Amino acid sequence: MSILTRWLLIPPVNARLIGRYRDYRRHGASAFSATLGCFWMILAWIFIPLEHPRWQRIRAEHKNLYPHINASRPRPLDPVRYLIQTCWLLIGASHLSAGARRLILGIIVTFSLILALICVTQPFNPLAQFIFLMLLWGVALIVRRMPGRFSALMLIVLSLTVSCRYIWWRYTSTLNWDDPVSLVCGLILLFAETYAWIVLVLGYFQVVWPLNRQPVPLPKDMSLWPSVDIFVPTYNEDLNVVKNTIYASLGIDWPKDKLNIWILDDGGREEFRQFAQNVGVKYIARTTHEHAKAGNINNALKYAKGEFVSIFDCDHVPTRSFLQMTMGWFLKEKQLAMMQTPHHFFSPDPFERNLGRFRKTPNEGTLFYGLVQDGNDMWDATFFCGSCAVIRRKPLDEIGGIAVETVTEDAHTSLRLHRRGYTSAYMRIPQAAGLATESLSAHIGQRIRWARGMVQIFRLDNPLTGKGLKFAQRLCYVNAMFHFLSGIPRLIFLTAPLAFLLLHAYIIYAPALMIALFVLPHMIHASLTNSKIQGKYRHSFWSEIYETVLAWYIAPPTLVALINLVEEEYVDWVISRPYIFLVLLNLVGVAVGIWRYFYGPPTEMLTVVVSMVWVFYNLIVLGGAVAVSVESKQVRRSHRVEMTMPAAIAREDGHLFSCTVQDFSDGGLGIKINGQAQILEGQKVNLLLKRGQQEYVFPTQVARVMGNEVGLKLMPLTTQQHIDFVQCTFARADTWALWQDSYPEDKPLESLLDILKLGFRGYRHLAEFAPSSVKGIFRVLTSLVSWVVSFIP
Amino acid sequence: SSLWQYWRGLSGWNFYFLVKFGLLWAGYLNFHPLLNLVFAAFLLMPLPRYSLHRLRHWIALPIGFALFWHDTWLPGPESIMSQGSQVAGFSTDYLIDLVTRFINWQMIGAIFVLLVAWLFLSQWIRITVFVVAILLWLNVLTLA
Amino acid sequence: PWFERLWYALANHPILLAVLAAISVILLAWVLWRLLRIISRRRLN
Amino acid sequence: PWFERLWYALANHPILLAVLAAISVILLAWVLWRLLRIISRR
Ligand SMILES: Nc1nc2c(ncn2[C@@H]2O[C@@H]3COP(=O)(O)O[C@H]4[C@@H](O)[C@H](n5cnc6c(=O)[nH]c(N)nc65)O[C@@H]4COP(=O)(O)O[C@H]3[C@H]2O)c(=O)[nH]1
Ligand SMILES: Nc1nc2c(ncn2[C@@H]2O[C@@H]3COP(=O)(O)O[C@H]4[C@@H](O)[C@H](n5cnc6c(=O)[nH]c(N)nc65)O[C@@H]4COP(=O)(O)O[C@H]3[C@H]2O)c(=O)[nH]1
Repeated sequence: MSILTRWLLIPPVNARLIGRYRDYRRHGASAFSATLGCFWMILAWIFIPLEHPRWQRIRAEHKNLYPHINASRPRPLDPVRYLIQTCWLLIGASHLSAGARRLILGIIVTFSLILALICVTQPFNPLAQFIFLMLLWGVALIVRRMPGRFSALMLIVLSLTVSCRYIWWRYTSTLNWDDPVSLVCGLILLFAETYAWIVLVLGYFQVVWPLNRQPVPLPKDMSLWPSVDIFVPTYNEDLNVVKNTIYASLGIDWPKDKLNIWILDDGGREEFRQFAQNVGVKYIARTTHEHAKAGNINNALKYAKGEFVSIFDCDHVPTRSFLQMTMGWFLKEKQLAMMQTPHHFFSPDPFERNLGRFRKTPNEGTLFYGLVQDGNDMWDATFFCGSCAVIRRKPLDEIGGIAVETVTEDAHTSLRLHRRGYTSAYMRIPQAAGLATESLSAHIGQRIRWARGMVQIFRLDNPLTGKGLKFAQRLCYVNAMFHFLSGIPRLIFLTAPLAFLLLHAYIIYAPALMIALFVLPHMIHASLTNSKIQGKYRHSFWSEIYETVLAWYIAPPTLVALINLVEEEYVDWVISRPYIFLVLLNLVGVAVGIWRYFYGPPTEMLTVVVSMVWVFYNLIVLGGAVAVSVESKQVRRSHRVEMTMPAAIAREDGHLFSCTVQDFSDGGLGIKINGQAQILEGQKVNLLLKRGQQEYVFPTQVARVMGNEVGLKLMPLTTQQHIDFVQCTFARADTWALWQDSYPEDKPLESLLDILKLGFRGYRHLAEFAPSSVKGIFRVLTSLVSWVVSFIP
Repeated sequence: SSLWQYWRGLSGWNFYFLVKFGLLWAGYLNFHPLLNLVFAAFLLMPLPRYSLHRLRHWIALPIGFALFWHDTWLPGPESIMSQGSQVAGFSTDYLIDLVTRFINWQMIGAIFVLLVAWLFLSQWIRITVFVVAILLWLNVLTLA
Repeated sequence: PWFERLWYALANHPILLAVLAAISVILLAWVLWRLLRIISRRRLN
Repeated sequence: PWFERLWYALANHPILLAVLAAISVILLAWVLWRLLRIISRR
């Protein structure tokens, strides 16, 4: 029958069709798909001039710029996608006297507050409110592009005016006093939002003015420098994690006559005793194990004799500049009794490891140790955070040592020191790096312990109502304690629209337009103000993910306390149960809402849309939370730190070649050689590292050669070689500061896109494994529709 | 040429057309869909050299100004030329009162917010396609 | 009714209220900036 | 007739007395739930 085709169709087109059909048959594509593709091709080339060289040049780089379209994979409704993408592109764009000064301040402040009260309590019609919204939002946007602290204050005040307006409107004209069911839940949501507003106001106060304390130079004479004792308390950590801490301590740039390093062991392990004997540091193994780490430190204080005590965790390695950058203030302020240093984690956190964003997004704790403690510094409320700190022993002996009551002993002892009149200080430069939690369960547990301790301090010591303590200190401490009571409001927020969608209950009795015109400015201004203030500390919309991960596990213990090596990828079902339950509830709500959009009253058309967008936001948040709960592969014994240093390699025949170190770990290095000079996968190599102008040699064995990249494994080193290696790789006083300074800034829209992709990735992750089999089908359907829509944006 | 990559768009004239559309919606305009469409086609006419593009913009600026004046309900140039001497000879108080009555702050605010929205859109959503579509729709409605 | 009178005065004036709010924001920011500078200088000494 | 006078009071004042009634109902429900749990555990 090929003769008929040859006669009817010109042979070039016939050959093209036959070849395309054969290619799609070999790839499994349907013959009907090939026929439809050819029909579209011919109808286009006759109804669309594809001969234009402009479109040919666009097609030349179309694959690189738009790799989401495949010419060899036809799909139903392809021309609709082409038209939609084309429409998106065409749419898209390609001094004075005291009394007079006080009176002037009084009049200015009262006038400004009267104007703010008028702005807050002015009823509007929707158009007037919208104009007000656009104007104030534009003012915020303009002030955003203005570096400094005055702009931060302006944004704080503007946000406070907007939030006070929102709360005033909610408390005046949203509570519907008609129903007994549309009242209790509405007031519950109102109380949740009032708590959130209070937390926001106290946080704005806390970081209103970071102090930016600077190190004070030490005296030139080395005989005036004070004696420092370093404590390293260990209970069950392996020696491989404390060795680097001890080696970095032995290399601290402090006079060895005035530096004693102690290893505290609550396990009575003989390996630690022998290690202490070999390296020359002290050792204490108490017979009675009471009060845990606080008791260990107290027993150590019973023997140590030094002016200052510096507490280090097992995994935290100090830089050599730590004592020189810290001790200056203790000799300047006689009242000082505590100094704090940031906590940095070179190990990838569970979020960073699982979600694949390690060096892109900032760490969870760099907002606290980067901005919050600096804010607490101004009000003299910088509390002990466990490690990377120095305490003067004379004040610490008066208070009876480290507090032993709560599980968070550091905050308690800092609170006692502040209540006895002593001050505290904070230094911003990261001078010690530790290991992050190895799993989501560990993060949940440590946060639970911290929250339990903070609630215990709130119930027992009660910073609000105690003894001599400044009001700013009270506010800072109560804000830190309230931060851990946010689980219940988060649960309310995640389960609020399900009320109306499931059981008709008007939580907010206002038209959807007015809700959009009042709630939205609050959120927009809060996001902008935080993005300016906590700029290189936390990306936008990420705090909700952490909050929702913690909420279900922090709310029960906090409430009770108020009353009284990944071999294979897997999903932590036990940890992820609450997220899956909330996803099921929200999606059954969205099914009911889809029903109500048609079979419900027509007047409730925008309200259902508002509830549905709320449910969609909830689902994105919970999907990100689930995405956290899948553990990525981890077979590296030691974690690697990406640092670029020039180096050199020495062979046994005496040839030296230059190389660039790209990453280092406890027992290896990774280097890059321009051309793969001379190295094989078992040869011994001497590695030359420079610390300033001094060069150090370390024996290595080659483990992997993959072209330019070479992996090296460290040979058994002596103690001095260990110290030198730590001083050349880990305890460098430039790695952590530049690490924190290299964090990208906060882009709210890009952050939203990343979080949406993360939620989609989490849904796809759960589309593979399923605890309750039934959920499998639903998850697969959701992922299917979601990627179909993504292909049709 | 092979590409004719000279359809750069209306660029700043999108705000001009948006102002005209808003004034027409307000009801203060004697709109001329044909003249607006011809002016838009003149603005979108592809030109090879950039110098010719700049010259075309410079020539179209007074043409657009005159078209905007014509499409309004303000009096024609004859009255202005006949009453310029009288306006010059009038007292300052009457001129100030006329200026105050001529300026509407609501109109100024609407124009400013429209300009800000146009800036935001031209940063994210191009406007030439929308302006052309609206002009074509108006022309079709008027002719039919 | 004085609050009613004040509201009716600015019932449909969003531009004026935006100007007043910006003025209040700038002035309160200045006062807070002065106070926080004073407290910061006293804090670092 | 405590229910009659309670309803009359709620009709008189629907703002403060409504909140007070809701708080009292919540407290009574919590107390009754605790008592029932204790009795069942015995
Ligand atoms: N035999 C051997 N080969 C090594 C080693 N380190 C790197 N490679 C090789 O180099 C590739 C690039 O890995 P990367 O740059 O570390 O970037 C890695 C890393 O970010 C991540 N990754 C893979 N496995 C692990 C793991 O066990 N732990 C961690 N933390 N990340 C891992 O995935 C990326 C891609 O890794 P691959 O697809 O496996 O591809 C790896 C692998 O072929 C090593 O210690 N031993
Ligand atoms: N900084 C750095 N160190 C390197 C590199 N290559 C090797 N090492 C060091 O050499 C040790 C032995 O690695 P291996 O023999 O390849 O044997 C490796 C390899 O089979 C596997 N592995 C670890 N990470 C990766 C990875 O990213 N990708 C793959 N494909 N395998 C990995 O786990 C084994 C244990 O590795 P580790 O526990 O990391 O212990 C590593 C590490 O200390 C490198 O490119 N950079």
